[PDB]
Amino acid sequence: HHHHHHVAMSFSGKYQLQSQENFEAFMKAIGLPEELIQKGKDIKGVSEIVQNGKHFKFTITAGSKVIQNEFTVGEECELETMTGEKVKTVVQLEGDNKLVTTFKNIKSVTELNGDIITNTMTLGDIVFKRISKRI
Ligand SMILES: CC(C)(Sc1ccc(CCN(CCCCC2CCCCC2)C(=O)NC2CCCCC2)cc1)C(=O)O
Repeated sequence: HHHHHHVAMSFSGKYQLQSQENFEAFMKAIGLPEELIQKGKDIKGVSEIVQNGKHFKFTITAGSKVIQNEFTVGEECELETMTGEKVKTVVQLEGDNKLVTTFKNIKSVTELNGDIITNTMTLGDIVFKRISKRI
């Protein structure tokens, strides 16, 4: 029962929305329309995470709209948000299945734990959480 062995972890896989904290507080603060907020907590969207050595891909799926972003780890690359805001940043791995990135005042800390994703964002005095699980 349960057999695995590897040095690093595989980001490659698809994950569905499970749970969330400070979603409305964060979304109202970044200035999202209340339609995208009511559908965003009511409907469970889908996520995908893809790793290609130094390259990295991420698919966001919020009910029907799909956003695809690409970046290269340790190199300056431009990332699109849910509203279409394109912002230059770099993403670093801490060697522990966890990617960290910062734009201005929004502190992203991603974490992968096998079949579970844990995403923790912090914009100023607001602290948004997202949890997803493998499909
Ligand atoms: C159901 C759905 C629609 S799925 C969904 C939606 C949004 C997120 C973002 C959260 N985020 C924080 C950081 C937010 C900025 C991020 C930059 C690159 C990709 C776009 C946004 C993030 O993914 N960080 C890193 C990023 C690329 C490298 C590894 C992960 C994640 C899943 C929902 O959650 O509503």
